[PDB]
Amino acid sequence: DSYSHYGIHMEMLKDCHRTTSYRDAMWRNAYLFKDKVVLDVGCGTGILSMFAAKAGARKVIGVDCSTVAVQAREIVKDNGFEDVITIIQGKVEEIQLDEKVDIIISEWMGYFLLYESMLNTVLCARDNLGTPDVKMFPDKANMHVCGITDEQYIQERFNIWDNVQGIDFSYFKRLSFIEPLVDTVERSQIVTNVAPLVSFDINTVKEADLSFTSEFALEAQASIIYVHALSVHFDTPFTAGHEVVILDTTPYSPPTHWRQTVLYLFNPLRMRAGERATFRMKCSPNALNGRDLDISLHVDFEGALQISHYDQDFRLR
Amino acid sequence: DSYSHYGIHMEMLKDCHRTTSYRDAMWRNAYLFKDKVVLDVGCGTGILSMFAAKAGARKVIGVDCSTVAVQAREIVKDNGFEDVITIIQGKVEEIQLDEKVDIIISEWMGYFLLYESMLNTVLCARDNLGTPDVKMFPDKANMHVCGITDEQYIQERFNIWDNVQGIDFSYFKRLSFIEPLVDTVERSQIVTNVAPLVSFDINTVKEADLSFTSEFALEAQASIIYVHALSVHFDTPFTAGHEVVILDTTPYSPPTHWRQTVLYLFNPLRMRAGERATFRMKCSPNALNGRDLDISLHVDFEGALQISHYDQDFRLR
Amino acid sequence: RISGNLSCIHDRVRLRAYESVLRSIKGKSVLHLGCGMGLVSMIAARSLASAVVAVDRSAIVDAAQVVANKNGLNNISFFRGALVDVVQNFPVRQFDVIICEWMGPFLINDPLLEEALYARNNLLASNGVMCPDSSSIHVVGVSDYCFHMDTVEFWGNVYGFKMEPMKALVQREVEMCRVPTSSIVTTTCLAHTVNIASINNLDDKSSLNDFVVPFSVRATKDTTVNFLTFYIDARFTNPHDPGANFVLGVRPGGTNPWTETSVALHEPLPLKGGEVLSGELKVCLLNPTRGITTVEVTARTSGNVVNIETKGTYNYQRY
Amino acid sequence: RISGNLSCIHDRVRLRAYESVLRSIKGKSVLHLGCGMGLVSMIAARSLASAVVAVDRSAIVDAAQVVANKNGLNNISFFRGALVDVVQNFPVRQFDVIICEWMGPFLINDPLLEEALYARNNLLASNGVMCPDSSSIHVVGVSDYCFHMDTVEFWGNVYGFKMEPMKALVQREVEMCRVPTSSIVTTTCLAHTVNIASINNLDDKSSLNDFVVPFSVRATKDTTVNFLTFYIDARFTNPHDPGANFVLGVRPGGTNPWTETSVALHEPLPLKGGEVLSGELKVCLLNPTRGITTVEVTARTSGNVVNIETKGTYNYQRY
Ligand SMILES: Nc1ncnc2c1ncn2[C@@H]1O[C@H](CSCC[C@H](N)C(=O)O)[C@@H](O)[C@H]1O
Ligand SMILES: Nc1ncnc2c1ncn2[C@@H]1O[C@H](CSCC[C@H](N)C(=O)O)[C@@H](O)[C@H]1O
Repeated sequence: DSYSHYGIHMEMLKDCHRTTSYRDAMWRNAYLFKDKVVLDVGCGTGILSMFAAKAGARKVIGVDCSTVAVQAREIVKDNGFEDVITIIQGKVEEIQLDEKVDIIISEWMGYFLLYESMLNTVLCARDNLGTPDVKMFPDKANMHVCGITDEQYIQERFNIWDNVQGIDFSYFKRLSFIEPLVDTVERSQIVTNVAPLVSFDINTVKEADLSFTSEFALEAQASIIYVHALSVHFDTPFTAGHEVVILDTTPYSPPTHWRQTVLYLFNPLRMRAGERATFRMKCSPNALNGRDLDISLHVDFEGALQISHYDQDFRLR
Repeated sequence: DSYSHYGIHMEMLKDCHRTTSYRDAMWRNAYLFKDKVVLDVGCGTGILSMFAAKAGARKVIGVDCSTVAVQAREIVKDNGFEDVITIIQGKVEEIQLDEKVDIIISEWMGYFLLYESMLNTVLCARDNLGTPDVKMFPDKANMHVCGITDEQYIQERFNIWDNVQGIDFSYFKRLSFIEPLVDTVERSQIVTNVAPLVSFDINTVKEADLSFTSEFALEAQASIIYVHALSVHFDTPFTAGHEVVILDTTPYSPPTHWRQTVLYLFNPLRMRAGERATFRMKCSPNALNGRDLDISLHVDFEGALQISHYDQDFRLR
Repeated sequence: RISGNLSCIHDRVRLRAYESVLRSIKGKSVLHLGCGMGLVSMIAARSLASAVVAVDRSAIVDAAQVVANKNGLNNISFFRGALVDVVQNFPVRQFDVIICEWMGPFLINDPLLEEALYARNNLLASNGVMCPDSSSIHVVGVSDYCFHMDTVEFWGNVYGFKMEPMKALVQREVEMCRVPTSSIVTTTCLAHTVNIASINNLDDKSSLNDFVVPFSVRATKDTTVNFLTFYIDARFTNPHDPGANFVLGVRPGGTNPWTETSVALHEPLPLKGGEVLSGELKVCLLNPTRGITTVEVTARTSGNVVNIETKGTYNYQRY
Repeated sequence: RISGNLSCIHDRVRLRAYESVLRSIKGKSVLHLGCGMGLVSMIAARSLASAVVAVDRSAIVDAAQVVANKNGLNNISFFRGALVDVVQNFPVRQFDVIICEWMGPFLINDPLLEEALYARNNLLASNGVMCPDSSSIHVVGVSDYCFHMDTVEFWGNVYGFKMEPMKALVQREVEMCRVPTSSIVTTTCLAHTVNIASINNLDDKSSLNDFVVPFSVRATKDTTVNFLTFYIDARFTNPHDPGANFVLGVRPGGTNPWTETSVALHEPLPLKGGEVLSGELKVCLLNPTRGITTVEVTARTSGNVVNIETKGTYNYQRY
């Protein structure tokens, strides 16, 4: 309900790549919207509903359980879409519509793609509100991972707790490893190939599939190569249309407001160019808190400089 | 009359510095506009009239002699300024208003500040249409000049005519020196201090003052420095208000659509850091052809490598 | 959660201030309300304080307790939750020193104040002191045309669509954000002061500390003020220990103990150098527990450029 | 005005072509309409042609005459103004070779054609030739979503204001501008051809050369065509001297003898690779002297992605 404040909506709208990705996904495939019913799951200020209307949609339904719906309804009216866009204030799970919707647009992605994400809501809408062939915008979500060197934050965010005014706060250091960091990873930090973490087809994925296992390998590239953390990013291709548009949060692109998610390894990997390290990651919703993420990470690395096979856990809360 | 076509208006509107200079000049001095009558001489698309309206003007009057005024009248209505902005289609010289206007805004500047400029139209509006204390936007105009090296164009625009397919086109080379070049001068070319060419107070200047004489000196700065040409630019300060804004076409700022005017010297000046070359420029509208500019230039340079006292004529047509 | 406490360990100003207070703390009991990570709480315990009861609502105190246990500190106990819900479990219930930063962005609207007053009336010994004990609010004029353009006019057009309704949401909100020095264009004016011994209780009515005070600043240069910014300072004056006094001072444009709050003036105020910007600040606390506050501001020029007066009501919330 | 002739001296394609024609010109008379700077004219005069009469409206001919006089070429004479206004003073009025690029961006909309036809009917010898004698127009589908965004959607909001009325002015204007190779996404269709010997006169009516021709291209890849682009070529075939023939060919995305023109389709046409984009091109000359032209296009997909047909009228002017 913090979306009733203007700061978050401004941040998202000033995220040019994000908003233009949705816009161009619809406008480069406007033929897909002619005479169609569009559901904007979490319409916020209404921006995506208006992109859909401007793309040629017959009817757009922006739903948002925040008070921003009020402002959205007014914005929709101020630009002449009053008779095309309808703004409902309420939860998408607790609302019912006249027709089944042909297209579902939504910026459901959270940090790490799934933390505090509305994906469960979008899937609920897809199943209960969407036609059997309802088209998803985006309809694909791919998470990728790569190793990074981060001497700066290892010294300023972890080792800083070793001594604080002559007191040992090592316990704070150990607790820092549990919580991933949402921040921007610079290209210069990537010391590893980007490997596929996991892929979801939003047309077919089920909530149970979001609790995923992934086995990926990371190869050191370009003389001691330190993998201090794993940078996790995602992209959401809009493959529903003839022209493919891809929203990308990769560090190789300018930062979005999702930036990147950094899982700091309890034991950094000391690799050399060409050596490979295997990883097994399990992500699942937190048992007690539904919207928190438990991440289990198995690191198996054997190289000329280190041999480490350990299990580490993270909790995004 | 080519302003009935969209290209020129897009060029000017996509000129961010020009448009935001007028925008800010008004919105940082909105107190000057409250309950005031504004005249937008040459409103074009109406952009400046709407800036004035948002600044709080009681009444704005945009005049334009081209067909664009039709679109302007529709634009002002599309944004709700119908009851504040009135769009007149016609020459400002040939129209008369009920009240005397308190403020006159206009982008009258051309290449070289005065080539095909509406300055005479603005002075006519200042005298006949505005109150005795009418405020000008911009109310000042300042031209500056500096010497530049341009070996590239000296070889591709002048010396290339020496022999063309076995034919001596040297006459074309001699004629090329008559025609100023409207192009972007990069900082790399400036080998001279920016000197004041001439200044105009739009509150008091008369048409006779626009046929101006200027005596300016140019000093080389930082091998042998060639002054192949003189780069002339201008700036129009908005000093009518408490907050001063300055529209600037200097080559030390990103290019505007005015770029810079390059007067190529028939005899380049061979200088080195410190040496001083004096110039006397007389700019006046061509006796017969009114809207073409005749530029007489007397170059007097005495240095260790050259001694030249010559007169050159340029025709901006 | 751990990263959120880094700002505390790098807060050199607070550390030297509360260190000056914790000199004479040996043998005295300490109640630390809003202890956070408990750094000052543990420093007090390390200063051989008889007993240290540290309270906060965030889970960090649990980690703080662990750290305390792992450092040999045996005279300190942490409690998670609101004071009212933990006093019943308190080992001791009369304290000689009560450390609590009860001052909000407008002096009276920090939810911790409700707890400080409880500690003042029930948990403070007869000769006990409270730290800090006073807080003043300072007003300055700010000129940031580009910020207004990027937060207000930005909604004029968003990818081709007008979002005028959002402008209201921007101008009705008190902005807590560091303001650059280049945007400070007036002198500073101390408008009001509150002292914990005089602050009225809020259990019956939340308005018993609301105040209306004038202010006046002088433009440091020809400018146009379109924001008013409010800085909070804190003072601790101990008559029994005069040397242990401190001041968490205010320096607009620089590092301050609290992030200043700003309000956007609905009509900019153009000023000449030296011209007086006069005004009035009205602060009303509506909900002590959530810090819900209304801030009514009147501000005017002196007429050198133009006579303008502008009013505005702004809303601040802690929780 | 002098700089405008640099393109000519660097145009090696035209240069070697017309040189091939001016080999056998010794002893023959030449009329160069639209001579510009007169480079080809002087190359013909230097080839010991009996007489060379070069005409053009721009003052550059005066400069050209100076050059000709300073290079010893006395068998050449330049005339400024419209052909009809200068034939009165021509030394000879029957020519063996008439060089004139009479072809416009749509084959029939160049004002110089009105002079070419006059020369064909009055100033051409019995066995004289006209160079070039044929011209064809080629159609290609173009995909440039960003150009549409920058030129049409740009007016969606300009500094906070909506300038919708301008969008129309953009989409009804034939744009003359080179199209990048990356935006060429279909084959090339030679849609129409005109020969100077077959072109009808324009003195009475201006519509005697308007043409309506079909076109069909195949998408080179999955794409969405939102622009149609038109390229012009020229050909000279001399039956008496077959070896001197030439072709001012065309290559979309690369250098060409004329800058292509483009029209913005009002509805994009999504195509799969290899899909056929079919359509119809209608060109109408309204004002020969000013080259005012209307260009109507119908363009449709084959349905592999979606059946869409779009139509549009566009305006072109020379002067
Ligand atoms: N379960 C739920 N049902 C309906 N709306 C929800 C929801 N959970 C979150 N939301 C709303 O969905 C929005 C997602 S963020 C809004 C993004 C917006 N489309 C833009 O691009 O600017 C939030 O404003 C929130 O209020
Ligand atoms: N003598 C004259 N009287 C009235 N209008 C004139 C004029 N000379 C030129 N104009 C008009 O003035 C305009 C100047 S350019 C328009 C700039 C406009 N303010 C903008 O920022 O978009 C042209 O559109 C032209 O049509």
